Amino acid sequence: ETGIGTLIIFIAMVLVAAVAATVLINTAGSLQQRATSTGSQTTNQVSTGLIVQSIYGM
Amino acid sequence: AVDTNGTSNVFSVLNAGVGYKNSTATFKNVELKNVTKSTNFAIVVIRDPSNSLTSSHPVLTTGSEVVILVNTSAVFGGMKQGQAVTGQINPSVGSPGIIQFTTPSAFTETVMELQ
Amino acid sequence: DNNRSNPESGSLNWTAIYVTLNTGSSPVDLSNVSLSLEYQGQLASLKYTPATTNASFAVDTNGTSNVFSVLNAGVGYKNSTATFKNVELKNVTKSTNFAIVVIRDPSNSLTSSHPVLTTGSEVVILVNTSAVFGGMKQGQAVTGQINPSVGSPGIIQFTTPSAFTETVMELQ
Amino acid sequence: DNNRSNPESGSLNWTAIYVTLNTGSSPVDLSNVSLSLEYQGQLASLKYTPATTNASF
Ligand SMILES: *[C@@H]1O[C@H](CO)[C@H](O)[C@H](O[C@@H]2O[C@H](CO)[C@@H](O[C@@H]3O[C@H](CS(=O)(=O)O)[C@H](O)[C@H](O[C@H]4O[C@H](CO[C@H]5O[C@H](CO)[C@@H](O)[C@H](O)[C@@H]5O)[C@@H](O)[C@H](O)[C@@H]4O)[C@H]3O[C@H]3O[C@H]([C@@H](O)CO)[C@H](O)[C@H](O)[C@H]3O)[C@H](O)[C@H]2O)[C@H]1O
Ligand SMILES: *[C@@H]1O[C@H](CO)[C@H](O)[C@H](O[C@@H]2O[C@H](CO)[C@@H](O[C@@H]3O[C@H](CS(=O)(=O)O)[C@H](O)[C@H](O[C@H]4O[C@H](CO[C@H]5O[C@H](CO)[C@@H](O)[C@H](O)[C@@H]5O)[C@@H](O)[C@H](O)[C@@H]4O)[C@H]3O[C@H]3O[C@H]([C@@H](O)CO)[C@H](O)[C@H](O)[C@H]3O)[C@H](O)[C@H]2O)[C@H]1O
Ligand SMILES: *[C@@H]1O[C@H](CO)[C@H](O)[C@H](O[C@@H]2O[C@H](CO)[C@@H](O[C@@H]3O[C@H](CS(=O)(=O)O)[C@H](O)[C@H](O[C@H]4O[C@H](CO)[C@@H](O)[C@H](O)[C@@H]4O)[C@H]3O[C@H]3O[C@H]([C@@H](O)CO)[C@H](O)[C@H](O)[C@H]3O)[C@H](O)[C@H]2O)[C@H]1O
Ligand SMILES: *[C@@H]1O[C@H](CO)[C@H](O)[C@H](O[C@@H]2O[C@H](CO)[C@@H](O[C@@H]3O[C@H](CS(=O)(=O)O)[C@H](O)[C@H](O[C@H]4O[C@H](CO)[C@@H](O)[C@H](O)[C@@H]4O)[C@H]3O[C@H]3O[C@H]([C@@H](O)CO)[C@H](O)[C@H](O)[C@H]3O)[C@H](O)[C@H]2O)[C@H]1O
Ligand SMILES: *[C@@H]1O[C@H](CO)[C@H](O)[C@H](O[C@@H]2O[C@H](CO)[C@@H](O[C@@H]3O[C@H](CS(=O)(=O)O)[C@H](O)[C@H](O[C@H]4O[C@H](CO)[C@@H](O)[C@H](O)[C@@H]4O)[C@H]3O[C@H]3O[C@H]([C@@H](O)CO)[C@H](O)[C@H](O)[C@H]3O)[C@H](O)[C@H]2O)[C@H]1O
Ligand SMILES: *[C@@H]1O[C@H](CO)[C@H](O)[C@H](O[C@@H]2O[C@H](CO)[C@@H](O[C@@H]3O[C@H](CS(=O)(=O)O)[C@H](O)[C@H](O[C@H]4O[C@H](CO)[C@@H](O)[C@H](O)[C@@H]4O)[C@H]3O[C@H]3O[C@H]([C@@H](O)CO)[C@H](O)[C@H](O)[C@H]3O)[C@H](O)[C@H]2O)[C@H]1O
Ligand SMILES: *[C@@H]1O[C@H](CO)[C@H](O)[C@H](O[C@@H]2O[C@H](CO)[C@@H](O[C@@H]3O[C@H](CS(=O)(=O)O)[C@H](O)[C@H](O[C@H]4O[C@H](CO)[C@@H](O)[C@H](O)[C@@H]4O)[C@H]3O)[C@H](O)[C@H]2O)[C@H]1O
Ligand SMILES: *[C@@H]1O[C@H](CO)[C@H](O)[C@H](O[C@@H]2O[C@H](CO)[C@@H](O[C@@H]3O[C@H](CS(=O)(=O)O)[C@H](O)[C@H](O[C@H]4O[C@H](CO)[C@@H](O)[C@H](O)[C@@H]4O)[C@H]3O)[C@H](O)[C@H]2O)[C@H]1O
Ligand SMILES: *[C@@H]1O[C@H](CO)[C@H](O)[C@H](O)[C@H]1O
Ligand SMILES: *[C@@H]1O[C@H](CO)[C@H](O)[C@H](O)[C@H]1O
Repeated sequence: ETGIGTLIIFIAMVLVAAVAATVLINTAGSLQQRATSTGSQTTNQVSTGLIVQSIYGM
Repeated sequence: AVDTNGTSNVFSVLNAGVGYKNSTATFKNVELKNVTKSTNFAIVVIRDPSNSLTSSHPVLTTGSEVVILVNTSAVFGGMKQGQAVTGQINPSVGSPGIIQFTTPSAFTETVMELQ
Repeated sequence: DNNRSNPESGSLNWTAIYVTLNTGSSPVDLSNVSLSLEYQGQLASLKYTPATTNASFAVDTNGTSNVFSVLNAGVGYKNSTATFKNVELKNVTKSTNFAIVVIRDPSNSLTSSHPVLTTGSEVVILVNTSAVFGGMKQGQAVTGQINPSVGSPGIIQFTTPSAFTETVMELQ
Repeated sequence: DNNRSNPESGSLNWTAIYVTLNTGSSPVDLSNVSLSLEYQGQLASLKYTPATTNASF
């Protein structure tokens, strides 16, 4: 009967959907750390600087 | 270690008692430093509304928060300036937590935020 | 500042933080809120404990001439023979906990047992600085966060003035 | 909630559940219907009793 064949494919459908879910989570986690670090590094880059007061010679 | 009532210093839990040196001991006189080595990490509880976290069964539930302490001087022999650190916290079931940071160019203060 | 006669050689003994909710936010229970602070190689984690009596809680919705006068406010009784509340707010606020002082409460959602922050409400968090750090000094960096159970945290970041010239100072 | 004056320190005293049939379904008698609930280590089994008078209807 059709009942047996339906159950077999059902298991396969669940496993496939889990794979595509894993890709999206892993990619978002990788891009999270890069975007956070870039923002913090740029903030330090703009604000920091050195200034010359006076120059003397002998 | 349990520290849910609040603390003035987090890094003070290193002196906290975990066990007894002898059977004649009145109080827990084995410190947390002595059991934390190069292969293991320590768990410090911050919040547990469900009371699900114990030493025998450290089960993390909804609304709970923990601190993981790593003896860096034992594992790597001290982390240095301007070095990249990458890692993961892998559970048995679920998606992992991501650790990625670069250590500051110059250590100017005692306690620093990394990530 | 802890010195009134000469504030120049003084240190900070009390700190007050004004906290509100964000626009279009769900209610937040302050009992599940943890406060982090970093000062001179010391990372603190402070927590409020709800109680019916002897709780670090004060109501000041009708207005006040001094905010720092709620330290003398009664929270509990010494014994059974007390006619009025004679246990002060100073005696309960220590090095592990913070106090909650209500400024605005339109819907009456804030209690000592259940401190629930709603839309339009405002609270002041008092920290005993002389207990936690032992007094904050001149030209020092303070960094911390107010972490709820659900939601986005509030950021604390300021540097203490180079010289304390007055008794009450604005930091952030 | 059971407290009107201060709902913060209150608890739920009554619960209402809206129930309909599915599309293209045969009639269901509610007298033969059993309701299960699980809360804090307590498994309940509730049942309606039909009556002419003194019935919860
Ligand atoms: C806030 O900030 C201020 C300013 O920065 C202070 O730091 C203050 O701390 C308090 O300081 C005072 C004064 O130092 C302390 O009170 C003192 O307690 C001592 C007890 S102890 O010895 O066990 O430590 C002494 O009893 C002090 O008395 C001393 O001073 C007397 C006066 O000395 C003056 O003499 C001549 C003028 O006549 C002058 O040339 C000098 O330069 C000097 O000023 C002296 O007779 C005693 O023999 C002894 O040495 C005591 O100070 C007392 O006097 C001061 C003030 O007059 C001094 O100018 C002040 O009123 C005090 O209230 C008073 O008790 C106190 O312990 C600290 O808390 C911060 O809170
Ligand atoms: C819904 O939620 C709310 C809020 O969370 C409550 O929990 C409520 O439960 C009800 O609580 C009230 C108050 O606790 C209960 O009524 C009380 O019944 C008692 C009988 S018993 O002793 O056998 O248990 C007493 O008769 C209570 O009277 C007490 O309080 C009087 C006032 O105390 C105040 O005094 C000063 C101001 O003057 C202030 O500084 C204090 O902080 C304090 O508020 C006092 O004179 C009495 O000696 C006695 O100690 C009685 O409470 C009565 O008063 C309250 C309210 O004014 C207090 O602020 C209220 O109107 C009550 O209606 C009233 O009866 C009740 O049993 C609970 O059901 C939840 O339903
Ligand atoms: C410029 O920016 C950099 C980031 O791009 C970085 O922040 C620089 O700061 C420097 O950071 C490094 C850490 O990587 C540190 O240098 C190390 O210093 C200690 C000695 S200590 O006294 O400071 O504690 C360490 O022992 C290493 O010194 C060795 O090498 C030098 C030669 O350069 C020699 O004089 C010493 O005797 C000693 O042998 C040094 O680490 C470097 O060497 C290692 C290994 O070879 C060690 O075996 C690695 O190659 C590493 O990449 C090197 O950094 C300092 O704290 C700081 O200068 C910033 O200047
Ligand atoms: C941090 O540093 C501070 C340095 O600025 C300070 O040292 C803090 O400690 C606090 O010290 C003050 C005294 O300076 C104390 O405040 C007084 O407390 C009593 C409580 S009691 O049990 O001893 O009675 C009382 O609440 C006083 O208030 C009176 O005065 C006000 C205003 O005039 C009025 O509502 C009432 O009359 C009331 O009785 C309070 O003292 C204040 O008032 C005086 C004078 O006006 C009195 O004539 C001074 O102006 C003083 O500065 C005021 O504080 C605190 O108990 C203590 O915490 C430290 O934490
Ligand atoms: C937090 O900690 C605090 C210490 O850091 C403190 O303990 C706070 O509690 C407060 O304690 C004071 C006592 O120190 C209480 O005030 C007193 O109240 C009693 C009421 S009774 O029912 O117990 O009798 C009484 O009214 C006291 O008055 C005395 O003094 C006056 C004047 O000299 C006299 O007319 C009376 O007959 C009586 O003897 C009162 O204490 C005050 O007076 C003393 C001394 O002068 C006594 O010799 C102190 O100056 C004190 O500061 C005054 O308050 C408070 O009720 C309580 O809040 C705690 O919260
Ligand atoms: C679960 O928790 C609840 C907390 O919110 C609550 O405690 C529940 O208990 C219930 O308590 C309410 C009172 O708050 C009772 O309701 C009243 O019951 C009487 C029955 S009688 O036999 O005593 O007469 C009556 O039905 C009242 O209805 C009147 O008011 C409505 C609307 O104004 C109107 O149709 C009629 O005039 C009618 O007589 C009813 O009280 C309600 O109305 C009042 C006021 O408006 C009256 O002026 C309040 O608004 C109140 O909140 C209303 O409930 C229940 O008997 C009891 O189960 C607990 O189960
Ligand atoms: C809030 O904080 C305050 C201050 O920190 C208290 O800790 C308070 O707890 C209360 O403490 C008092 C004192 O320890 C308790 O009162 C005792 O108990 C009885 C009353 S009852 O419990 O039986 O109803 C009595 O009043 C006792 O008094 C006796 O001792 C005194 C000596 O001080 C003496 O005068 C007499 O012999 C008298 O009989 C008292 O010890 C109270 O139960 C606590 O609630 C906290 O709520
Ligand atoms: C903020 O932080 C500071 C630290 O920087 C404090 O922790 C402060 O809390 C206060 O602590 C002091 C203790 O130092 C408390 O003062 C005590 O009050 C009791 C009253 S009761 O609690 O017993 O009811 C008492 O009056 C104490 O006095 C005793 O000790 C002195 C010695 O100093 C002695 O002379 C007396 O005879 C008596 O034995 C007193 O020390 C204060 O209540 C707290 O607010 C925090 O707010
Ligand atoms: C503020 O005022 C109201 C009346 O408006 C009431 O008396 C409260 O007790 C007070 O806090
Ligand atoms: C309560 O305590 C006070 C002192 O705080 C005093 O001994 C009273 O007699 C008691 O009732």
